[PDB]
Amino acid sequence: SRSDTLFLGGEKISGDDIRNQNVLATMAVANVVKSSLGPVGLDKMLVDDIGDFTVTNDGATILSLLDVQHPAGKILVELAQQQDREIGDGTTSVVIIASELLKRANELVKNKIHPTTIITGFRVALREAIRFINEVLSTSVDTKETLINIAKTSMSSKIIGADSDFFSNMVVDALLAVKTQNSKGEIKYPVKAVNVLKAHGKSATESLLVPGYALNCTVASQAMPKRIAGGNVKIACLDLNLQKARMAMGVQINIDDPEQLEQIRKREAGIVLERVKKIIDAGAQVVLTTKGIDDLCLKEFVEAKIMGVRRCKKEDLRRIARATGATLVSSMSNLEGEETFESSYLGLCDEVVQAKFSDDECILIKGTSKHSSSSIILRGANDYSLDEMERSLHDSLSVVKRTLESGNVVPGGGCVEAALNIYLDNFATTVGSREQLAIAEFAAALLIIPKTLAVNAAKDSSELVAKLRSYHAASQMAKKRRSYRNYGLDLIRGKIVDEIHAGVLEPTISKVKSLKSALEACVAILRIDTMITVDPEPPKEDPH
Amino acid sequence: GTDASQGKGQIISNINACVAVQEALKPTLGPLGSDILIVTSNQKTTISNDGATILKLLDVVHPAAKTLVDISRAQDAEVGDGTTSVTILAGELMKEAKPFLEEGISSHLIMKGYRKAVSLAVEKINELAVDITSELLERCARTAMSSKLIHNNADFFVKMCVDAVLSLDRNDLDDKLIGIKKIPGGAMEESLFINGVAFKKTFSYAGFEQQPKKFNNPKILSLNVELELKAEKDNAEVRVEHVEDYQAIVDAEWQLIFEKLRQVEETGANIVLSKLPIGDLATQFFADRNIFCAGRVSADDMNRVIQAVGGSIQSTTSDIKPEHLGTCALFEEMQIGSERYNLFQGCPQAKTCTLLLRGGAEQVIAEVERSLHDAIMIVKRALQNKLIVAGGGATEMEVSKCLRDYSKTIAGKQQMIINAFAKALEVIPRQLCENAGFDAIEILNKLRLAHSKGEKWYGVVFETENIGDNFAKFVWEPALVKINALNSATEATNLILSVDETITNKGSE
Amino acid sequence: LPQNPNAGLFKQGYNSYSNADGQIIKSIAAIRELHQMCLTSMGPCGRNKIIVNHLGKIIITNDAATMLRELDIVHPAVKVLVMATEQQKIDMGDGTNLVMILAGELLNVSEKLISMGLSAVEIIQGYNMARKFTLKELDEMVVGEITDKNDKNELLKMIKPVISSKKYGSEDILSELVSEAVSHVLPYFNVDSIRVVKIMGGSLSNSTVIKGMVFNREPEGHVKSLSEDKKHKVAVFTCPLDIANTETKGTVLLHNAQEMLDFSKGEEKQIDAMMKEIADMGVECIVAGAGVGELALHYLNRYGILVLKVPSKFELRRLCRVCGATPLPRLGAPTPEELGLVETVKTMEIGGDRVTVFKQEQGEISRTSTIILRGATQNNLDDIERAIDDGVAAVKGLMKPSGGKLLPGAGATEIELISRITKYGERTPGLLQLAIKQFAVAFEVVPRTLAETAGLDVNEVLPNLYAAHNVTEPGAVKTDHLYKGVDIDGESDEGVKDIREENIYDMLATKKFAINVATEAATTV
Ligand SMILES: Nc1ncnc2c1ncn2[C@@H]1O[C@@H](COP(=O)(O)OP(=O)(O)O)[C@@H](O)[C@H]1O
Ligand SMILES: Nc1ncnc2c1ncn2[C@@H]1O[C@@H](COP(=O)(O)OP(=O)(O)O)[C@H](O)[C@H]1O
Ligand SMILES: Nc1ncnc2c1ncn2[C@@H]1O[C@H](COP(=O)(O)OP(=O)(O)O)[C@H](O)[C@H]1O
Ligand code: BEF
Ligand code: BEF
Ligand code: BEF
Repeated sequence: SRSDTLFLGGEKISGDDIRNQNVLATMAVANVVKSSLGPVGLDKMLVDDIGDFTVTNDGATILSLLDVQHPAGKILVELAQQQDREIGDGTTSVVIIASELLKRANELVKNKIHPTTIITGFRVALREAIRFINEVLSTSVDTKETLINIAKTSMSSKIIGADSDFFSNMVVDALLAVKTQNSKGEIKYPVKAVNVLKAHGKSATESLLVPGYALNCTVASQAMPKRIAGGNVKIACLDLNLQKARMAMGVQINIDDPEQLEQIRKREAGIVLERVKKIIDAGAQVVLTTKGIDDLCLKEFVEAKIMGVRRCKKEDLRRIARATGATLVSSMSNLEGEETFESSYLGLCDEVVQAKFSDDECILIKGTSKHSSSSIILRGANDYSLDEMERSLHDSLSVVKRTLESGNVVPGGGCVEAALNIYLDNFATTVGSREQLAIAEFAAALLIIPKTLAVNAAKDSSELVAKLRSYHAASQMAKKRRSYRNYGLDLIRGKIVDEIHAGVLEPTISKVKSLKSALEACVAILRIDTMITVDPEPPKEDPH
Repeated sequence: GTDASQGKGQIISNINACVAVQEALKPTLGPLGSDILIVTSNQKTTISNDGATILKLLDVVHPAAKTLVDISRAQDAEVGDGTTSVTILAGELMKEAKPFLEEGISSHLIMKGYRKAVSLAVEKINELAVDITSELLERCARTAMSSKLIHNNADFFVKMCVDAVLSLDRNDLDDKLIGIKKIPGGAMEESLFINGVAFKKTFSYAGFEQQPKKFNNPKILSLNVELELKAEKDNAEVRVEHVEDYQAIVDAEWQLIFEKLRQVEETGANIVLSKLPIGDLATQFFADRNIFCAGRVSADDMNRVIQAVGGSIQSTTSDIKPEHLGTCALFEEMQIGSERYNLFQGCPQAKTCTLLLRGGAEQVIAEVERSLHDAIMIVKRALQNKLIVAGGGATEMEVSKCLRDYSKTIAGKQQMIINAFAKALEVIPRQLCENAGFDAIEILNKLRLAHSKGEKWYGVVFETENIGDNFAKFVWEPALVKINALNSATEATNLILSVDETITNKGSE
Repeated sequence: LPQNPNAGLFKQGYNSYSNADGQIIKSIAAIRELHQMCLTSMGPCGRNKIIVNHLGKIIITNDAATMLRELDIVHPAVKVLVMATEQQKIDMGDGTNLVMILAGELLNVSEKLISMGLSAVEIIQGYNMARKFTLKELDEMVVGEITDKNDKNELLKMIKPVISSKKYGSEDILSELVSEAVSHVLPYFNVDSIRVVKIMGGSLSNSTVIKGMVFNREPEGHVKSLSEDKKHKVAVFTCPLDIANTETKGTVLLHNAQEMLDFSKGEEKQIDAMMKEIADMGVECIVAGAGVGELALHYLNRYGILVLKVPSKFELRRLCRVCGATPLPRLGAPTPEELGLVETVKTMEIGGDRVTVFKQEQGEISRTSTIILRGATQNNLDDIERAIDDGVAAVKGLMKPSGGKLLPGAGATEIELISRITKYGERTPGLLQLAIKQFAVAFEVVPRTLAETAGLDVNEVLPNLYAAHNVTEPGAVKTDHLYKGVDIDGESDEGVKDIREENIYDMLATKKFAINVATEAATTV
């Protein structure tokens, strides 16, 4: 035995046991969320071991709440949160593909295949797989009509699926209508998105979109107006923190002979108000700071009937000022010598009304100089849902962005993942020999998804998938069209149906970034045969 | 780390956990719903029928059960009357919708099947609509008063509430400007309703008792300042290099104190309310101006007096203006016996409305305001939305016989869903009868016949014998309530119906 | 600081009270727990669940009355519906699932009625008045020609469905052995005589049925036993073969040499004397049932006589009823009117085990027979004897007139009943209408339960059956091995009538007890 090194707490598994422990560890994190995907799929609830719950159908967020014990599992969790960065949706699915790739890969080396051969069998099947995407996604460049379809397909297999068509547009419209920027000669929609809130209580369907931002804040002093509308309003996003003023540190104050301690006491406050007025004198319809206004400096912004908001969200006053044409001012001084302020700093909106939403109230900002402001204020039964409703939002808004930032889209619904299944094996198997058996499993591993889309329905679905096969295989082989292929799964009603004929549609990007990373993960684990795991640092527990 | 229950084997534990919470609210319904004495921690001990407080001070372990107890307050804020009912509906809504889960194809066919429900039902809930004059609101405000221990004096409160609502006085009335003192003792009919602000503020002017007990035509100044020797905000230190610059500094202290009130009396003030206490020196220099001064007033309070009086709160007296002083009729600090209290009322067109109550122990009083709020609020619900619904569970039975009609008129395998939603709404009046039975069941079919060809209204009385007719009876629940109560009841179940697995640990990683 | 609610009325140690309505909601679910576990068990195309004894033994069955037999429950309410199935398996072989299935469902559907507004007393009378109508209606819903019992013709037709229910797929071959072992009992008949003996080795399809019981034992007398004969006449008796031992106090005393020198001989004398006496009678085989003496065993081996070791007191009987002889205490004094002829008493070995047999009869033909079940799994071979005992109980009912009345099983009847029971409540004034329309839909179990087993979309199977009231027999059912809904008449599939009646009664009886109780005062430890 051994001696080897080093125990205790430091151990290592070898060859078979690892290649297995790795696969088990992957099917683990995988098989949990293998129910989620597909319209037929459901949501789950995770317990904060302190009672607190959290209902969610998202695969990414769901795996995070799992805790990811072990290297192989956490590796998938890491691959998950990658997908949101690429896309935003499909996290639930990407994990599956990967897991299935290992599952099968190992089931090959368990057949004494050897990993090197396999790791290439994917390396190739992957490239050719994208080469087939070149035939599928391209036809999906031309087909606002098909944008509401993509935003809708991002609703199914989700809570907001029941109100899909309704929120399908609330999603599209804010980004399409009011959310466009431009940096260094590039046009793109907010990959950081547009403020979205949640309204406790109220109706499901009645989630109010807004023709402006929805800064979540309350009026500084009650004495201020609760609304200032009409047209051409004076907005001011001032991060000056115009509250008070204390001596500059390191600049101590020792007085004498006076009898002048008072001659500057007020002078400390004066310089504050002097700057406050200098700004109020340029517009001051509404003032929005980040640091906050002071009681002794609110009375001044109050008497003038100027709405003032104490300490706002810095990430907001930016997006707000960018739409109203204003300029989020940092320091008062502008060149030297300057106080200063210029009416050229203020913004341009229509209404600044502080609305109400069930025991709560937030200030809205409707209309802007540049018409780019959108804020969707959800509203449902409990926080437990109103939050998850947002998850379907953050995960659907994305699917659109990625789409509108890449002309190419793809017929989802198990369609693509079905064509590849037939296409590579029937047509990839030119090399043959052993490498063939590898490519094969790489294609077979793809069916994993279409399968679960069906198994999600209690009813025997072994056949519904069998049909999706013969159909898709029909595009070429075997033994001027009209092309009889391109169909897909209609989970809602059993039997195949053309997906393009339906609202269903997933961005090509998503079908790539996920197909690609699912491989690297798989590979990286294939190369594994020994996991040395050394114990951490124990407590001193010194007998002396 | 831990296990997890999934599938139907768990889907159930979600439902029966839902029904579980509602089971503890059946007694509470308007008619003879008996008060529940709930002992809580720390040493809190409440008693009433107000759902969003009988459940609030009642903790629950399960997830589903924790979603229900949430809809309670999820509803109370929105309208603020459908406390007891929303839970009772949300729950029963799943019980009669469960056997359609397994026997039904999926949990998602039921989802879509519920939309066509809430949509249609909200419609039927709009058919039975009434118009509010905006005196006559006293007719509806009676109903909120009726369940709780306000019935004994149903009249006295309805007025005390629509009056408080009346004062403010904005398109939207914020009950944040409607303080509610609750003095112990006297008689429940002794619960006046001042048109100003009541303060536990004892004999103002802590220097001496010289300041006027009350003043006719007071010209108030409400300040957030400190009114005491200000200290250098910028960390300053003194250096007495001189020999008698010590006495001169000591003077500079009492000086600024005088210069302080000096420019505050210039507004011809005869009474000042400072959020912060005042130094004895500045307590005297102004005292010779026969002006009253009360300090330690709460931040929120000095906002009620901000609308009552009319003067605007201002900081740094130097820049004081004539538009800062106010006009209120009097300030009399009558003793509540053993404990003082400064009252301040009057002023035309004033929003603030502090309605002091009376009766029994501090706890008795509590449950009074507790239900009083249910009143005050129930009138705003009807005021912001001027239209009402046929109460008495009639509205409920209506959407039940209406949906039920839609049942057969549906060609699909998801028919068994709309049906469920219907059957569950009949249960809304069910307890109304079961709380005054025996027996609830016989009266059920009675309303079904009446609704069919007995016109929309006509529900169950809470007297109660049984069947009646609400428009005649005089129990009309503001549509706004019933609207959202049903909506809150259906959607939460839908989210919960969407669940098929429960994990028992968190990273949060 | 406080607080704490005192205790309203005290008692001893700890006791558990249960408000009746709350208990009904609560205990109706406990019941419901074992329901979803018994649903998947009933019917052929179903499933079997393993159970590990409190002693560690492993058990697998399809039978629901056994699932509970091996199950240690706690719920006093569930205890009832368990006592039901168990209190039936003994009286009537099959039908143990229709017990739980109905019972559970009856409770399940009664809930709706209890919640609507009804009362337990109202609910009871409701269901009850249905049990009297459902029992009678069925007494005529038969239409299944009460076939007369002869040979294997009618037997195999009935004994199959009783078997194809759990051990599906071996229906044919299985029941074959059953009916086989049956027709070896010349027709009042005793069910108990057909014993079963399973021995490991080969596949189940290699099992056989011999006219006579099998002994997993070797012939005594060592290498002096024949272990192979031809048409030998046997003689079985209990009393110990050895010397006549003193039942009471008794020893052996000797005074003089002549005594000792002869006492040793005296034994030898009596020994041979007793033996040869019984041997001359033509006795070709002595089946010892109690005690064997080596002292006198010296004799029996030499002439050429077999000797079957002493079985169990209860096994001697079923044996004797094969040979034709009769047991007789005390040694010697054999009576030819008490002797019996046995065809063959050879020593064959299956699975490599020394075994003696009574297989085949020229011959007198045994009155009791045993089935030899070869298999590969201790567990399966056990849940095969069960599917057999079920059959042996089905032939026990057909043997007692006039229970030999067939009936459209396979859900057929359990579906027609749906409507037939509806009409009764459809035309009976009062509040009891509801309590009846419920008892009706309660029978939705058997229908759906069959469909859900095969993956059949239950939402189609039910509607189809409703359309198919055909009344041809029916004439209407569901076979998991086809498309849409199958036809009972065709498959020759019909469940014996009386079994269904017993099931439909014991359930409506048990379900009523559970409904009847209002408060449950359970103790502790
Ligand atoms: N074609 C069929 N032949 C025999 N039985 C069938 C057939 N189709 C369905 N079955 C079901 O198999 C039997 C019931 O299963 P079983 O486990 O034996 O319940 P139980 O033993 O309590 O009667 C039938 O009475 C019937 O409901
Ligand atoms: N209506 C549909 N029918 C069949 N497959 C669909 C349908 N809609 C989407 N899919 C495919 O299966 C989905 C699985 O759900 P997924 O997006 O992974 O989780 P979520 O939608 O909750 O973010 C894919 O997004 C998609 O390619
Ligand atoms: N006497 C009554 N009979 C029937 N319904 C009533 C009666 N009184 C009030 N209601 C309506 O039923 C509602 C639901 O109950 P809720 O006010 O939420 O809690 P609670 O009824 O216990 O005060 C309201 O009380 C009311 O609009
Ligand atoms: F796939 Be989704 F984003 F959960
Ligand atoms: F609970 Be009720 F509304 F007073
Ligand atoms: F279920 Be039966 F009794 F085999």
